[PDB]
Amino acid sequence: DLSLEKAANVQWDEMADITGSSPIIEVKQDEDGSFSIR
Amino acid sequence: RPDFCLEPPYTGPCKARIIRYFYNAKAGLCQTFVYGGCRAKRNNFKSAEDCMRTC
Amino acid sequence: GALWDVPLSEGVYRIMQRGKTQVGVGIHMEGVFHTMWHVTRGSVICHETGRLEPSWADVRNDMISYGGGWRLGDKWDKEEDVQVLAIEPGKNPKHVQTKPGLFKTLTGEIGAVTLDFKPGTAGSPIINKKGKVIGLYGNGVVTKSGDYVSAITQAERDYEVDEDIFRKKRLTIMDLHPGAGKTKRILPSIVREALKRRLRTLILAPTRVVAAEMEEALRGLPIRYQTPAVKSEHTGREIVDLMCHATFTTRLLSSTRVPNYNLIVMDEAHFTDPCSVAARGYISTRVEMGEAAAIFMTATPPGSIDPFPQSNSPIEDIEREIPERSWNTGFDWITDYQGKTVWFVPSIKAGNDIANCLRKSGKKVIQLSRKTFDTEYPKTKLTDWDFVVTTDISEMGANFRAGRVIDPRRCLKPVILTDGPERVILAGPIPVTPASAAQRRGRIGRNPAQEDDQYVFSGDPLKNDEDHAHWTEAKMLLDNIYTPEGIIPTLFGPEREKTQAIDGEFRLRGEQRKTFVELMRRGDLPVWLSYKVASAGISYKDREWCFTGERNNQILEENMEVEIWTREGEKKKLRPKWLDARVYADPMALKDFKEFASGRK
Repeated sequence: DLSLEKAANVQWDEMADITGSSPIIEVKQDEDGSFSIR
Repeated sequence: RPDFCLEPPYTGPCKARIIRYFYNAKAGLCQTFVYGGCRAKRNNFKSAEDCMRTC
Repeated sequence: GALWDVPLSEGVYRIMQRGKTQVGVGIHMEGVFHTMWHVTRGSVICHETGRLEPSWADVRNDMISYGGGWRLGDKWDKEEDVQVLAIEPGKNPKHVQTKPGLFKTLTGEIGAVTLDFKPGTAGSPIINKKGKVIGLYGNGVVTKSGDYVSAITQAERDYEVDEDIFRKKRLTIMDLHPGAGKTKRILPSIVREALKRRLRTLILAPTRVVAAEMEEALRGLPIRYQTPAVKSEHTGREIVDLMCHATFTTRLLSSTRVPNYNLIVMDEAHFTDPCSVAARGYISTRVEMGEAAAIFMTATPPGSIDPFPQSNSPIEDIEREIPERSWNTGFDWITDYQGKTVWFVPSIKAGNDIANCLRKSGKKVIQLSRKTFDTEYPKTKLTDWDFVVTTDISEMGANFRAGRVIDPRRCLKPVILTDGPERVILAGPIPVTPASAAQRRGRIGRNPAQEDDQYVFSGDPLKNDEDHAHWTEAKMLLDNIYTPEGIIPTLFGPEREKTQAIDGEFRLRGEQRKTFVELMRRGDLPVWLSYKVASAGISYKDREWCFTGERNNQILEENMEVEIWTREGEKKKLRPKWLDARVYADPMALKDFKEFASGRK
């Protein structure tokens, strides 16, 4: 039912741009490895 | 029909793409939505059958 | 974490599904496919290069391996920027750099990134400055803002054994159920530290295929497989001897150079085979002598009674009527089910009837018996099938990728009758033992992927194997095994009350013992028959006793009075002086025995 396909190789791109933020949020894990908000 | 059929289709906080079925409470039938992989609500079926049978 | 259970490329990949949808992403590093649990949940990874199956699975952390453990150790250091190699459905890969925030869980904290990519980017590698994968994108949470934040999920990485299991004059019984990583995790660790203690280690497998699986699991370690074609084989180098239970017993019966193994491990130590019971007796004696430590690994230790032990994967226990022979209708649930099924039959004949019946409805069927096991079991994986119709032989380490087991809980039992002329009959079909039922059921409930394995059974087990011939036969074998002065080799404790036979009543003279061994290992005769012939002073080549028997010892085949042409060229009726049912139980056994009676074996 599942097939695979080549995409890329593990490499750090020096020409990449910076985005995103760095906040601190309280997580509460679960048995299935999920996440929630404490 | 159950009270979780109330709920809109819920793509969870995971980033996979697993096509599932939700009971539309808008139109009156069942139809596909994208499931994330984790934290599935009850309004989430692996087939159009189960969705139509439950609701 | 946890292990898995089943009998080349480079880079990151799009995990695609048929129904060419993309469902997730993975990373092939070190020769292992790394991906997230919620993406596949243990589903097979089919590709041109073949297939990949689960190996390591930490559901509590949403991670899963394909083709080995995980060589992904590089973790974030709370003060360094990373990239996410996002591979979205229907788009070229992207490298998004973001200095990570923190997921302060309840216990305790792990790095996380505020990136929001399309569904199907689960498993996208988070990259180091050195160019190493540092975690997986795909498992996160939404905040009060409605913004998405994913965590940098990362693995951390065997079995630490107790020291007193190596202590002499100690016999430890390890209760290991299917899916414990017994063969792949426990045993290699045991051997590994056994070598560190410089111990002379002996490993015993019930069959050749199990020993082969051990070799697979013990690669890189100094293991030498020992064949029954060799009485003894000593090398100066440090080494672990791997052999079958029967090989060990044979060497005990025919060799003088049997080394003092101070650590003996027997896998599937519930094997009720005469050679196995005798082996357990000898091993127990060596332990009692304070010369060795012993480890008996089995899912059904002495005292086991529960036919429904808990498995690592859910088992549906269904009780209903099961066909004893071929059928025409009224059992649609058997054929309409097309997962793979393992059907346990009381005998080879009943197996033949069932197998033929299944084949006549378009079902691919593989049959398994005692003598065809080491040849026919390997094709239960290199080929694909619908039903494995097997005898009790599959209750010893035989691993199938099946979803259902059909178990009418019946079997045959060899019994030694003393109604005047001593004889051996096959009593049955009678109910199996609770342990046997547990082991037959144990063929499934092993795969963490499937959560709906079915154990279809009928009737109840019965603890009535006191009159089983194997206990007596084991005593026959064990009586012809030399021991020091005062030390008498009796059966294994919990198995000795089963027999009423006294000690040493079967010890044979020097040459007659050799005849006994040859009759068993070259004539392929049962222990009882071999003992009866050898104790009578009869040589191996003398086959006259096959025709000397009384009238009712006449052997039948297909309702015919069997007749044999001897090597000299004389036509005699097959009528053995001593009658053992097991030599005319099934066609092949009768063929072999007829070859023996002709003097052509």
